Amino acid sequence: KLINELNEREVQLGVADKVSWHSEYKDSAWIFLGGLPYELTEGDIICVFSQYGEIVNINLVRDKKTGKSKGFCFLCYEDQRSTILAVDNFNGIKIKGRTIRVDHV
Amino acid sequence: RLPPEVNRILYIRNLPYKITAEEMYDIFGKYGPIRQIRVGNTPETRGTAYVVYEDIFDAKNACDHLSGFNVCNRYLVVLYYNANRAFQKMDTKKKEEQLKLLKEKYGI
Amino acid sequence: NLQAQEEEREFYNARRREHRQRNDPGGNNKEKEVPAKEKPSFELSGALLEDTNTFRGVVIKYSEPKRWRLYPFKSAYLLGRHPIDHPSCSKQHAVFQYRLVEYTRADRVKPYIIDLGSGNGTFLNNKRIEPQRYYELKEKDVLKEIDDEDEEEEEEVSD
Amino acid sequence: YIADRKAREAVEMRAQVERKMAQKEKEKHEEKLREMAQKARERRAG
Amino acid sequence: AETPRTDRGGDSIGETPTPGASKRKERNRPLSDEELDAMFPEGYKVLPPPAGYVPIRTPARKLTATPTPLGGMTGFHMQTEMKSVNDQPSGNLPFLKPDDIQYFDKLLVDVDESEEQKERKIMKLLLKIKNGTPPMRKAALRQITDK
Repeated sequence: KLINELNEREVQLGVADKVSWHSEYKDSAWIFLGGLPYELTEGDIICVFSQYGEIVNINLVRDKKTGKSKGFCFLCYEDQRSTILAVDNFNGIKIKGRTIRVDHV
Repeated sequence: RLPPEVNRILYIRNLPYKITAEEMYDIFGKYGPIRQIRVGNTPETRGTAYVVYEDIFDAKNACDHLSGFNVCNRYLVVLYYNANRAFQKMDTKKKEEQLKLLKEKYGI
Repeated sequence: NLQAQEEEREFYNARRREHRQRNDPGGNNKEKEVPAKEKPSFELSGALLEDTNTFRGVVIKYSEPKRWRLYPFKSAYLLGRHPIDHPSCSKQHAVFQYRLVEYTRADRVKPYIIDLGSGNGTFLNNKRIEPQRYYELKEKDVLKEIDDEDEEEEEEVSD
Repeated sequence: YIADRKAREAVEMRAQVERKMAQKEKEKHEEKLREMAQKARERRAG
Repeated sequence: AETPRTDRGGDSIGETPTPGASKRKERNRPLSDEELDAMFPEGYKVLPPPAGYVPIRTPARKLTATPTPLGGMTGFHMQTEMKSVNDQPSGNLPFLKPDDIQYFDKLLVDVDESEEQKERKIMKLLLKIKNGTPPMRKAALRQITDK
């Protein structure tokens, strides 16, 4: 929720690109999707987030014993600009009634 | 794909004092089944009416096409009716019997 | 060495995906990209209601050959059992989703019938069609696979 | 003012005329179509 | 007060009933005539015109699908041609937004000079506070303070 208001202070003030805080990283593909719905699974979140790129490999944290999702996934794309696009875009999204959160790692 | 403020109830005005509920039901009956309709029979409220439908989107198509629609010489005022305001004239009660029923019949 | 790990994974659709993306229940047969209503396609044809192309429906109860009503088709309609399905049918053999009729655009505004894979099937001119492909309909064609309490016919508006 | 009153009246009359000539045509069209449909169902029976 | 709390208990219990039903299985939920009498204010009547037009309203659902799939259209004819309407007139009455009518409609009617109904009627000085010139807002504000 705080993200979208940082993008609004970044757009409103005329930040103009490379000083963007996605340049904070430059080293990292893997993204963090928290607040995810428990019914979701690999193939699903792959099908929704391959929109903005091609996701190479994602490890979604699912509790070892019960074997169900703890509610979040660390994902890895083939492209960084896909990550920048995904954090800056796909965030604040409704899924199954609950708004997911995304951010770098 | 709808604005939240609109509701199943529509306040309708610019009505004649002679107007018949036959014309009312006929005309308004295009968009959907009428939940019911009230009409002011009182000195100030004569000329006004409230329409309520089984569904909201009914009313949405209504105010869409019925916007400024005509009857006799008049262009009716069609607005989405508000909520709350004057309510508490009635009370919250009589929940016990029905809730006891749904707790009885289905047993849940 | 029967089951190494008890959980593993899926890589499969989720019920809330397909659910939320189609709801009246969740439905099947989301309209294709082409679908457009027939009247506006008669507007691009420059046709007032006199010379316009409107598909009217005709009913005959399969036991007795007329109108319980007459139905206009003028982008798609959901043929089902009755509430979800728009084109409700009293037929007790129709699955909760029986079939759909979508007008599509090819080369023109053309009517199409598509079976949803209803358990019994559906007969076209007393000749069934296999599931999961759009089948163009031509005027005077008939709909009811073998459970058939009714009949249907299509007419363009002319004369 | 006279020309306007009588003129409006005349055009009105011509209007009810055109309507009266129109409805008969509509019903003829619906009866024709119903005939085509009944013939189609008969061709469906045999 | 005991009635007030009695209401919250029933509110939560209905929440458990509905929530429960789905497991067992919003604002569009069907309504009752006491609930209907709950919303609208005083002085309105419920009408049947016919029993028949009411049966049209009942078939209307089925006919919202059925008669929308049927013959229909509208047209217009060329013919020569009363126009009533109301702003808020008296002397001045600064303007009403098109929505605010719902609130201030009682002021629009010009029936005047015959108790409490005249206090609500004169209380429309609110309207003078809401919309108008700054002086109207000032003087109105004082006048309602001393009343």
